[PDB]
Amino acid sequence: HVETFAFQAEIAQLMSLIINTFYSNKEIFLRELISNSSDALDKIRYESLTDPSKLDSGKELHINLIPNKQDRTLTIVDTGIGMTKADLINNLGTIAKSGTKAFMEALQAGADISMIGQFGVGFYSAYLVAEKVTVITKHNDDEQYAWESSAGGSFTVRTDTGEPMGRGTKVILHLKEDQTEYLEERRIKEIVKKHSQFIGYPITLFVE
Amino acid sequence: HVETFAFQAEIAQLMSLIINTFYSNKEIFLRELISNSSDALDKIRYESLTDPSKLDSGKELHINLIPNKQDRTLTIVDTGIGMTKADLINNLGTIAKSGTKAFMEALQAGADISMIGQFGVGFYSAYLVAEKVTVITKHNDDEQYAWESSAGGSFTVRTDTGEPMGRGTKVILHLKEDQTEYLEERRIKEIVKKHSQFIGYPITLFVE
Ligand SMILES: COC(=O)c1c(-c2ccno2)n[nH]c1C
Ligand SMILES: COC(=O)c1c(-c2ccno2)n[nH]c1C
Ligand SMILES: [Mg+2]
Ligand SMILES: [Mg+2]
Repeated sequence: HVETFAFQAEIAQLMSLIINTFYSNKEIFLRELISNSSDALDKIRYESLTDPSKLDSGKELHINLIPNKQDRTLTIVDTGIGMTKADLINNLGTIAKSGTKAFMEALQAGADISMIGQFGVGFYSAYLVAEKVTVITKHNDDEQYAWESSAGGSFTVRTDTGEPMGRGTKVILHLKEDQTEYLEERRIKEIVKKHSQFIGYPITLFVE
Repeated sequence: HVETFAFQAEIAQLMSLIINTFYSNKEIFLRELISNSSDALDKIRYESLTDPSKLDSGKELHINLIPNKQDRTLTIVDTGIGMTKADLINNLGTIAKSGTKAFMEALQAGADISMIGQFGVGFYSAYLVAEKVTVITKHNDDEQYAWESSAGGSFTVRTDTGEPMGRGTKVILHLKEDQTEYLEERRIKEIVKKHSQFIGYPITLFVE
């Protein structure tokens, strides 16, 4: 059964600015997501140093970029640390609140949207290119969840019955109609090269 | 009683390159250290969301830059999550090993030293400006430690009998003789402005 939650007003605010503002340099969504994955692989790797059994849900620490033209999706998968239900519903909301206010103040000082990751709310750049985002995630301590928002002030969470994923986070981008350049192999390659060349984990770009 | 440890060969290697290479843009040591603190405050803040008693060792999450001309030291203090003894001796060594190899490969491709933080070995940029580094640190789960290295292949760790610090990390830079510009108020201000303007925690610069 699906639970529907309201975003705190400040996150709603941020998701609308990202959606409504004219800002043509949308491609940074991809370095933000890949950074987010890089951060989650670091946390699982570190944890596993003092508790090797934390890697029983999978030994490989890696990033996969999967485009799907027929579904119009670009999916970013990592086998990072994952998100618990509390993360999805309470924790990330709390943190994103003060990063949003800083990111908000910064813009009314002449910062721009590409700097969104310095404020720990990188994830929301997904709304530059996606009309809907679905996040499948599995943490060691909790069940597998599906989270979802087309923005407009609310999100849902359900327990996920799909393919079990071991441990990590899949971020599925349902791309806006004018944004299908990010399904193209040479375009994704160009962005990873330009913005993500030094990520400490293999990034595999799947072909269609 | 003081325990002396050898750095793994790869870290020794990196500490010598940093020390021996001609590279005039030394001021980035400060953004790397302040980033490291920012990362440690984030981890304590997050932990405390699911366990408020983690903040009993101190509620304030903040960065202090303290210069001392008579001691020739610049100290960076945070009240972040801290380092356990295992961190100091085993854990950070393990992580710094593969970040060093990537940072090493990157340079023999025309990357430069300012990019050291993308490889998770930012901390070692301290050796651009300091002949000796001392790190006092307190984690919730362990005792207070003093760690220390003038490089040359070894470091020491002892339990620290000094002023108890609550929780966090003080990084004390014993500056090389030609590097005292970083004791000057207007110089530190210039670097924080230039490289660290958007840190999510108050950074207080102490005067002498
Ligand atoms: C994986 O998605 C996220 O990172 C996320 C966030 C988030 C990440 C950073 N700030 O918020 N909130 N809610 C979700 C599902
Ligand atoms: C606070 O000092 C450090 O961050 C550190 C490190 C370190 C940080 C990042 N890589 O290594 N190793 N050993 C020490 C004492
Ligand atoms: Mg919210
Ligand atoms: Mg070592």
